[PDB]
Amino acid sequence: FLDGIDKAQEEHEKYHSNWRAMASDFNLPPVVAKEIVASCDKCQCSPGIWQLNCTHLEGKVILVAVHVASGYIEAEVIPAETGQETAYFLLKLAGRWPVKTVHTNNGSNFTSTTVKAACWWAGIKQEFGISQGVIESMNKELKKIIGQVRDQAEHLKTAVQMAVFIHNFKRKGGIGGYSAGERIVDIIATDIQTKELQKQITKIQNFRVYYRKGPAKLLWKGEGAVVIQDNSDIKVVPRRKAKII
Amino acid sequence: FLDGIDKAQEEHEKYHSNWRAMASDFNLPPVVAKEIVASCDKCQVDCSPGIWQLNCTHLEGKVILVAVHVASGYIEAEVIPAETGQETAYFLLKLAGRWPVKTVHTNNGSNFTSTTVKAACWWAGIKQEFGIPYNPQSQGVIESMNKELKKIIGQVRDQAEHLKTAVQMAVFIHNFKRKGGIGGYSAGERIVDIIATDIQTKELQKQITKIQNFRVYYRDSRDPVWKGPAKLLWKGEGAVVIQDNSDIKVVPRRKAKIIRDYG
Amino acid sequence: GYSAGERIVDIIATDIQTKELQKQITKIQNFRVYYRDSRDPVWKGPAK
Amino acid sequence: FLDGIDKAQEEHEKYHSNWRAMASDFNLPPVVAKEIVASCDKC
Ligand SMILES: [Zn+2]
Ligand SMILES: [Zn+2]
Ligand SMILES: [Zn+2]
Repeated sequence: FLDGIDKAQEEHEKYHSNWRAMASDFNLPPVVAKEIVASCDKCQCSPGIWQLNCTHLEGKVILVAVHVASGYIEAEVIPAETGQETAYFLLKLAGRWPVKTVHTNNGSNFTSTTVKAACWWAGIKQEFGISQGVIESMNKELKKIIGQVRDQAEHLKTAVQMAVFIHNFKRKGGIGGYSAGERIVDIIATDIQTKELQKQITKIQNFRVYYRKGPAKLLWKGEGAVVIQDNSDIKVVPRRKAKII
Repeated sequence: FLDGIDKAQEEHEKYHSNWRAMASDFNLPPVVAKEIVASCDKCQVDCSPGIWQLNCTHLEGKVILVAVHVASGYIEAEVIPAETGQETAYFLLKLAGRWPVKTVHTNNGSNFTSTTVKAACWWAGIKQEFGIPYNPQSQGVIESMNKELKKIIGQVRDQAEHLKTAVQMAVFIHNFKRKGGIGGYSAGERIVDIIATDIQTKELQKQITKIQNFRVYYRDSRDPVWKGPAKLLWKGEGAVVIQDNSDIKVVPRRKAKIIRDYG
Repeated sequence: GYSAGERIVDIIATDIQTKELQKQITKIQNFRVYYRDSRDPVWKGPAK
Repeated sequence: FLDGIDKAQEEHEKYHSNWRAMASDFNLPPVVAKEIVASCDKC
């Protein structure tokens, strides 16, 4: 609130962020943020799962990719529709982010020789046929922000880049008021720490538990419950009828 | 046998190691190791790893401070020029910096009860136990290590030009190449294995608390909406075991999101 | 080592079992199914 | 046995003696004689 109204206005005239965005960033009550938004005449699964699609806008083809788990967005306008640039974009996004599976349709560009070669070289699994509602909602939201910033757009590429920047950073999302970048950072960090701790155990803790059958390995004992894994199957049993050795 | 005899006799005239070490390291028959040992004219308790014993001896007119690990027999000896509590505190802080010791056994010597020793043990949080040790086994190990170090120092004094160098060579040969009478392994290997296998409960408890601190959002097979912040128990390749209001649930990895809500 | 009666009764029992198996077959009529080969991303069909 | 392995090797490279002979004439244990015989590409 310490001179925060002026900077909130100067950033709303810059990016036109959502009310919650400048409410949380500059520490202002939601009422004044909503008033600032209204005063503007232009305003009123798994980490490796990524979805790529093609869209058409004013005689321009745009390849747009989106992380399903965190909602992060990337886009690039391809001048001449060919599979080689699709493969280039795929390898660039692989070099910028770890992707293990891509969901696309049976399009020629998505199944092109260059794209298939690049995805097989990078070891990325392919799945054809597609969730879609979230992709469409993100697409129309990015169209809305593109229309918002088109007044200052000298060229299409700069406008698309600025729209991506304001979507990923200059707008807070849903649960917890976290943007797409914050969500993807959180999920990646949690996955890394959980896998590290999982690799820490089974090097120290190794116990054999008999229930009712076989020499199952102990997984979690407590709260009057024993969860174990055996033959690639996880079973949960009460504390009774279970001996830990 | 692939020219191992020459390198073995070189490292035996330089080290005078045990024949088991020669057999294991250089892949030679035990007869060769035994004859190499014979050719040299100079040669013929499971507890908490926080227990160490410190002692002082007068050898060749000089004062030697030796610290020994009870659980493995690892030794560390230094030559102190002038007997003062400051140097004893120096050795204590050195061994505290290099090892996570928690209990020291010493006698009632003047330098053992120095103010510097008390300050160091209070600052490092190391328990102090003066008087006669309660375990005769530790005293026997002390005597065996003392006689062995005296023998090896007498053997190696000709090579070195100073007493400190001879002591360091003796501790080096004892710790790394010498094999103990139980298991036939080096003292350094034993102590490092004990240290590695000792730090398990603290890491287990901290990992359990951390994994319980996580938050999980999951959906059922036929439920399109996400559930609340279920506590996390265990993560797998394709299944995750979680708690949700004293209920244990196994969820496929496809329908599970793992997050740490910082806010 | 069994006479004509055993042969004919076994044949009729086998015929009854095959009739039951064919009834199990007729439990499935159209049941269109799609399949994939060697974990390929492409879905193949139609199949009967 | 004192450096007799080299003498056994340099005699076996020329005559290719049996393990018993090379053990007897140079005071070698039977295991060393057997491994020397085995190491020869002709025997
Ligand atoms: Zn606005
Ligand atoms: Zn020796
Ligand atoms: Zn030969």
